[PDB]
Amino acid sequence: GAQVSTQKTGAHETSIIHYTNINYYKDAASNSANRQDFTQDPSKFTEPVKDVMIKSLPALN
Amino acid sequence: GAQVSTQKTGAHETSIIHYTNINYYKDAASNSANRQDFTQDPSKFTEPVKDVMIKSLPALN
Amino acid sequence: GAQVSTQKTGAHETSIIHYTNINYYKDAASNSANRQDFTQDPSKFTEPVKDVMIKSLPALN
Amino acid sequence: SDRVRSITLGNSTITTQECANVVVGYGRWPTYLRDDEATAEDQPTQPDVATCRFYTLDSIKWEKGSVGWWWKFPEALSDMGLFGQNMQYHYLGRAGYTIHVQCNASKFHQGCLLVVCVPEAEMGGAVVGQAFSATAMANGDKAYEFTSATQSDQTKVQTAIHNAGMGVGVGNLTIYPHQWINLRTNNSATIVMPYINSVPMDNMFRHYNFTLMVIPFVKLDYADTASTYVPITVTVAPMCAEYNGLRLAQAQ
Amino acid sequence: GDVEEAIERAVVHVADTMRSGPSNSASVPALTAVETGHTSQVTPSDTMQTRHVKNYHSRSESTVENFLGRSACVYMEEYKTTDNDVNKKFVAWPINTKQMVQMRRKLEMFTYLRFDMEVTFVITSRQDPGTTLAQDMPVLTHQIMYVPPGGPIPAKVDDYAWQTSTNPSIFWTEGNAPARMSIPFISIGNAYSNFYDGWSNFDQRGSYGYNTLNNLGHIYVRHVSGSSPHPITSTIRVYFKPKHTRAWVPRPPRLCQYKKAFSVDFTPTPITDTRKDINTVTTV
Amino acid sequence: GDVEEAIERAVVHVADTMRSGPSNSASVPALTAVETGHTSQVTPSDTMQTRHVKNYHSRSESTVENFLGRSACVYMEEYKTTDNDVNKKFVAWPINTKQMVQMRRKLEMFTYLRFDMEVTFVITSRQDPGTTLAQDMPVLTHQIMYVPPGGPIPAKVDDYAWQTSTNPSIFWTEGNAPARMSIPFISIGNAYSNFYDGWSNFDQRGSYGYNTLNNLGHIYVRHVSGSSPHPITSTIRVYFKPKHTRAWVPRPPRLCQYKKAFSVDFTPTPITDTRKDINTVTTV
Amino acid sequence: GLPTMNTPGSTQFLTSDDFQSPCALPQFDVTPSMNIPGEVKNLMEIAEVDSVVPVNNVQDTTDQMEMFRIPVTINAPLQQQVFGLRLQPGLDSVFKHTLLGEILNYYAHWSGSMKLTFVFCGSAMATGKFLIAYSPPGANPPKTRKDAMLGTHIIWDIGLQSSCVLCVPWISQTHYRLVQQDEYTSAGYVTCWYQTGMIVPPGTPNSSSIMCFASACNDFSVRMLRDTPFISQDNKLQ
Amino acid sequence: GLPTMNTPGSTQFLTSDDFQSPCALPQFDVTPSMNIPGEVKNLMEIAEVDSVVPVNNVQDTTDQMEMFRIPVTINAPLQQQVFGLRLQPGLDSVFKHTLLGEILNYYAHWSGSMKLTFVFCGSAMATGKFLIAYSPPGANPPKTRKDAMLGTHIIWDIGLQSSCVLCVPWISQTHYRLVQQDEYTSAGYVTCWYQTGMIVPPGTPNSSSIMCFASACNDFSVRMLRDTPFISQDNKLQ
Amino acid sequence: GLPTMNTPGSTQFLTSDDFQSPCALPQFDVTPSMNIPGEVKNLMEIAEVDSVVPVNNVQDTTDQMEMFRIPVTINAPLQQQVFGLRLQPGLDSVFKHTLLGEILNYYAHWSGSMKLTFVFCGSAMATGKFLIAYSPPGANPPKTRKDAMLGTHIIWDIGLQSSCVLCVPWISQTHYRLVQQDEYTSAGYVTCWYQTGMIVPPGTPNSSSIMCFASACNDFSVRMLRDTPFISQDNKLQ
Ligand SMILES: Cc1cc(CCCCCCCOc2ccc(C3=NCCO3)cc2)on1
Ligand SMILES: Cc1cc(CCCCCCCOc2ccc(C3=NCCO3)cc2)on1
Ligand SMILES: Cc1cc(CCCCCCCOc2ccc(C3=NCCO3)cc2)on1
Ligand SMILES: Cc1cc(CCCCCCCOc2ccc(C3=NCCO3)cc2)on1
Ligand SMILES: *C(=O)CCCCCCCCCCCCC
Ligand SMILES: *C(=O)CCCCCCCCCCCCC
Ligand SMILES: *C(=O)CCCCCCCCCCCCC
Repeated sequence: GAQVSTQKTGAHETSIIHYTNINYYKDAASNSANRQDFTQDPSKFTEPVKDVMIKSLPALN
Repeated sequence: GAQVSTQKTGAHETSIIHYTNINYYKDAASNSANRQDFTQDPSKFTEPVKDVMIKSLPALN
Repeated sequence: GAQVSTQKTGAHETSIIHYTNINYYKDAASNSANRQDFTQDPSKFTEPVKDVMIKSLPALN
Repeated sequence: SDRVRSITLGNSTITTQECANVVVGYGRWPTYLRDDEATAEDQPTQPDVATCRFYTLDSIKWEKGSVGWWWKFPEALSDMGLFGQNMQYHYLGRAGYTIHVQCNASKFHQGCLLVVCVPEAEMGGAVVGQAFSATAMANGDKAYEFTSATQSDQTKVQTAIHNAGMGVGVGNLTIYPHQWINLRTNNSATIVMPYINSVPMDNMFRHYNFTLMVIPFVKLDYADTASTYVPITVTVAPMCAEYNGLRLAQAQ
Repeated sequence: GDVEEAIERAVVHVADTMRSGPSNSASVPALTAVETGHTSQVTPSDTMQTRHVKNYHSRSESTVENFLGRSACVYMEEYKTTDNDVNKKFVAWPINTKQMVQMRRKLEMFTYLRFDMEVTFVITSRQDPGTTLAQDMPVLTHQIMYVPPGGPIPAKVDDYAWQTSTNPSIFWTEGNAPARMSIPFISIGNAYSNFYDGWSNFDQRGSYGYNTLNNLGHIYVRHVSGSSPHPITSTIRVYFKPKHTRAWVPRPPRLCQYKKAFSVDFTPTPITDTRKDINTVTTV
Repeated sequence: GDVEEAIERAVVHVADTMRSGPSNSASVPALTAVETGHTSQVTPSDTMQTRHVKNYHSRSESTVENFLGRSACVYMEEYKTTDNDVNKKFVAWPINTKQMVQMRRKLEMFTYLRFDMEVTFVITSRQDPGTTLAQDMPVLTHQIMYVPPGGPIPAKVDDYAWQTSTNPSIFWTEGNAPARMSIPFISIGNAYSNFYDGWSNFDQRGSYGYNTLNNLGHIYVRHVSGSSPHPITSTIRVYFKPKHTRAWVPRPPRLCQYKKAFSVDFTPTPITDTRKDINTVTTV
Repeated sequence: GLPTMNTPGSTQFLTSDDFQSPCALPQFDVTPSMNIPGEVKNLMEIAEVDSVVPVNNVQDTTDQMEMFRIPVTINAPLQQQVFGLRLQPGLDSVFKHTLLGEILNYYAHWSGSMKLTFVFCGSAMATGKFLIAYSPPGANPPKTRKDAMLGTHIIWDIGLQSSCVLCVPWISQTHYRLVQQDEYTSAGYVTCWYQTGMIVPPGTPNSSSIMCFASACNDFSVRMLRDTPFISQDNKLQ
Repeated sequence: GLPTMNTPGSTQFLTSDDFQSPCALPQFDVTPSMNIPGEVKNLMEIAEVDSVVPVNNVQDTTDQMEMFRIPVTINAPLQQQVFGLRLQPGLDSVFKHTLLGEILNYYAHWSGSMKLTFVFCGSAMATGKFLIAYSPPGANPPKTRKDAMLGTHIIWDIGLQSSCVLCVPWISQTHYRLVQQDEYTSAGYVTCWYQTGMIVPPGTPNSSSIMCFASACNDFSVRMLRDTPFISQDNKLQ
Repeated sequence: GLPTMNTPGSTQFLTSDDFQSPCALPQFDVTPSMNIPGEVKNLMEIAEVDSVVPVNNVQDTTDQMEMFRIPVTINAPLQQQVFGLRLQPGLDSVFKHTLLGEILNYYAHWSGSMKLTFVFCGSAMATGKFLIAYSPPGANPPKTRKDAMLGTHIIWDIGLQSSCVLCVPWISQTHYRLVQQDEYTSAGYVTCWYQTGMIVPPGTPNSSSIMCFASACNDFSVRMLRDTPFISQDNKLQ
């Protein structure tokens, strides 16, 4: 059961850009890297404040 | 006729985790190991008593 | 056009035991051996007699 | 109670008023050889009641300083009636057994025996490298004894009890079918052994399928009672005995 | 047809811990009769208050297939490229699994075993030290031949038996991936026996022990046409990896060190090591 | 189209043993007339009481394809990298299967044979011993050329014939997997003959025997441009493995040792070995 | 040929690899399987079986069998300690050579609960109550019954039922502990004390033995296969 | 290129391998097949054919053909033994060079029943009854007809039907025996005795010969291909 | 075998390759995952967090903490400059060791806007207005407030809201600039001036400190992974 997914864009304008993969080993540790997960959240760090703060309104009182 | 089955879980949370196998030889002796059979029974050894014994009730008389 | 057939039984009880083959050459001489043909007839040698002879009945007269 | 037990094979019956349970092989009850597991083609004899019955071996004395005993099977039964006769006339044999070890004392005595059946109990010589003869391990129903001290006599097997003659830890013999006779609660032990081997049938003289070992883990002790020794008696019954390859009887 | 669904999407775990509260009853789980030959099925919830624990641990790495399924060195020997002694130039090994202690102890934890066997060979060569070492020897090729019981045995590196018209042989050249092949379950019995409490003769005489059932044949190895001006010594190491395994009637692990390759023989060894008293629990 | 179902899910076994009880009849299976040239089809159930036995044994390893299908050494010779004698530098072999005793005996168990042939070559090189051995020779490459009957034969390592514009050749470099290729059934007849009770001339004169039908050509092998300062000796070993085999009219196996490559010639050898008397059944 | 490119790992021999390979005996007809009793599928089945623990593995041991006998006597001082042992099933001498310890020694990690079964082997006429406890790790082991009773324990009463099971729960900060246990991976202590005393009527022996069995529970497992420190050699055998 | 990784076994030459390889004579037009009589498909077809057994392979043999003649005579002592042989079809000199023995010698394991056919070659006027028996292994071979008659046997009567077949059944503890037979793999003995005696009328020869043929039954098979000990060489031929 | 042909690159070990490889611990049962707080998925999440900029990293620094304090005083000459810094977030000493600069130093290219937050740390009684500006590159940096006010700027008034954010936009001829910035890849200057002056009532300190924080905006990204110049060694540690 081959998995087919999109490649990272190259020098040329984008369909021919997809690659195929098949796992050959019984352990997931053997698999290649997860180079393509781009989920991202900076708010645990940039805004850990209990009460949410909208930019337009003043910060204090 | 390729066989497709699940891999042993890795560092990351689980679908992309299945591997594929195809046998190339005429003798089953040539095949890879049965790393994934988890059938198990400890009672031939832990309780070989003719009359079954429920935990709650006393052992003798 | 891949051919899929059964393997010779191994140490373990039998479905996962089939192998697949594909021929890569233009001449049949290039093919692997016919390790699995078990047709067999010992009677050209064990009983080449014109008149058939049933075991129960006597051989002469 | 469940302590009460009655067993009947052939023309013999065994009864016990204070028992534990009945241990059965590896959960496997003795059974005749099936057609899809056989190689030897001749029609077998299955003497039934004549062979599958209880035979009582010579008794022994459990004394304060006893260390342990062993009996090898089927050798131990080679002289027992028609069971022994059938062993002699046949090249191949097969059987399971009901082993009943008897030992009664009193509410004032203390002691505890391990009763185990060790399949393929291959033993080491008293002096490494020196071969010993069959007589060093079995001879009819004669009980053989282990020793505390390590054995020096090269004509013998290494009898030091803590290694059970096999080079392993005696306290780990519990992975084999067993029962304990703790004088405080039991008075006997019953183990049903099925036929265990790597081949469907085997010669009964040449191969000792299993060895019965009775080992005092807690020494026999008592106070000012007039009774001194406590007898231990072994009674065993072959089960589903069948034989193949009849011919002249083996001299011994 | 094309793809097949042998997926094991439902794998076994270790038992969960059930929440358990106070109790006051006639039902008493913690008291038993060890005399029955029964091991108690008690769990913490039977004798104390437990919380619920969803246990995801799995016994995958402790299956017999997994425990036995790693290649282990079962033998090693040297053979020279050139020597005056005919026997120093080839190896003749009576196949067995009793000479290398680690593999032996593992197999011996079971009485009977049934499996296919993967065999891998590791062959390395070194130039023997000497006064004059300058030479330019081409790459070496080795032949490993299996001689089933009864077949003609080679008496020297250059004898006819090495023709292998029927015995299986492997020709391997240095610098390459180690040679390997599979052998099926070849016993004449239904399972291999690690122990045999018996004799070879009906008389109850002859050989005693497992050695009487060992007749798997030999492995013979030589250099192909490798005679060099100055001697080179090759060392062959043979690895066994059982696969498609089944095991019966488990035994206590070997406690005493091994003394002989073909016998159970041992020297009495104490149960375990000692401590000063029955209450000592510290280290210093 | 994609996948194909050539599955042999129904394979042949050896005959089962039927249960058989007592009998008292005029029908008598055990008495026959060997004179008819007939071998009796009797089984144990015909002469004794048998139990039923479900027999799973199979004759898979004894098919002719399997018996003949293992590579066997059929020839070996040496050729030097540098020598004063032109002929010591290349091999010229008239293809045949009669020089190596093991393969010969197997093929000769049948009168006629028809099969394709897998040929594998094992070539190894060694530096010749001498007073001065220091050199640094690059890897060697060999050429193996097949010359069908009548083609130009090379007279020296450097002659024009080695151009192989039409004859098939293999160029192989040391350190690599042994060279191999398949040849189809090439006889001018419908089957290869292991024996030929006849002559070459209509006169009943000329050559006698199988050698008169052997005209498969030659194999020629040389080093490509391998002249080294100090001589190196290469040894080539050629292996034959018949495949897709058919065999006709089986013969008794060769009893007497072989004396000649191209003739049946032998020295009378006794039927078998002897024992003291017709009742001796012990060993000592 | 199909264009290919070898990646790292090519040609190596990894001992724990799992590939296919050619069979040297093509078409060999295997001997039929037979249903032999006692098949094992997982080594944990063995570790789940009781084996006798050499609790009394003291220095002055004259007779080896004494190691399996825990001494218990009449007129013992009140609250006296019967024994004390440290929970390192794969490392401590009390457990390392039992069935459970031997299996553990082929692995590097372990997790799960254990069953310590105690069986009284005195006469039917003797009586007694014992407090058996388990103390999770801390800087100091219990030195007194008062200290011990604050941890997980069971009070054993002798009667028709000769055996009692102390089930030591898996209480750990990590999911697994090391077989080659260290301080970080410390498991604690198991101690036994007289709850009342062993009382006896006239005409019975003055002291008796208690035996200890050990096995794994159904939540027990091992990880990381490794060679055992318990077997070695200086030469090939023969 | 497609990423690949070579595994152990790569580049090796295993004699019993089974791979494809390029054809050196592309498009060669094979000579048409022809239906020649006597095709063989399995070596067991050969082993199933009778061959004459050299039963009388005794020490003092002057004439080679005598080995095939089992002597039988008038006025033989009652219950006299005619011959005795040990069942090792691939090892014993009586069988090793027969068709069956020769086939067995290219294998290491064997299993199945055998047919021993005996043919009386005296005149039509002679009479006699013989007891032919098979004794499964045991510590001692039969020394007397009384001993022999307890095993598997047939009582042969001479009449119009000149031949008699003793079918020795497969009675073994293992599924297969070794061709290079040993004690563990022992098969037993086959012996022949006078049941009555060879009686003769006036004017007929005083002694006669019996011949023995051997072949395999339909439950017979061999395993483990191996080279035969029966052929060798010190030099290339020529 | 299937015909194949190795292409260039075969057998090489490329550090940034991405292939599969055999697992040495087949069937190892991984410890269950646990939901630990603070998971990071992209290094940009870190660069988006403010860190204190050592703006006052002047030569005569006695006390290290002084580097974080920008001096501001009463009666400053009109239009006086408070500070000036050059925009090379990965190269200039003012930024190179901040969170943002450290992340940048593992890359060779960068692009995006930046937030420079200024926080007044004087007493609640002090007042003041400052002009903070950004000057895109050109041949000469601003030397006067008049010069500075022609570029991108904000006029900060001190009140309840203590902090003010100057957001320096991405104004560049190229999509990305180099971390190891050069003239071609020049980014400009950020300068601060007194708009009015810091006025104070009686009884308050005469000078105060201003702090500067820096972080990346949501249009910021880095490219070309590289090793950092900030860590090295002459020997293996230990
Ligand atoms: C390795 C090893 C372990 C042993 C015990 C042998 C167990 C083998 C099981 C069966 C293997 O196949 C056989 C081959 C020949 C013989 C044989 N028995 C008598 C002599 O040869 C029996 C079984 O000793 N060495
Ligand atoms: C006895 C016994 C059984 C065991 C396991 C041992 C059996 C191992 C299988 C035997 C493997 O022998 C070989 C067969 C052939 C070759 C070989 N074939 C190609 C060249 O080498 C090598 C080993 O444990 N005790
Ligand atoms: C090997 C071997 C075995 C023999 C007998 C030869 C059997 C070959 C069968 C047919 C092969 O193809 C032929 C090629 C040439 C000739 C030929 N006959 C007269 C001389 O050349 C005949 C058949 O001798 N050497
Ligand atoms: C005569 C006879 C027939 C046989 C079998 C012998 C026939 C074997 C087939 C002939 C094979 O000859 C070769 C053909 C070509 C090459 C070769 N082609 C590429 C380079 O080498 C080598 C062997 O038995 N008796
Ligand atoms: C997934 O396997 C479904 C489709 C099958 C594609 C054929 C696989 C191509 C050859 C690679 C086999 C991998 C064996 C390690
Ligand atoms: C199984 O074969 C059904 C689907 C076919 C998949 C194509 C196989 C990919 C190439 C490997 C062929 C194996 C030949 C040894
Ligand atoms: C048969 O070819 C039908 C299905 C096609 C399977 C894909 C083949 C896998 C790659 C091997 C190609 C062989 C080229 C020599």
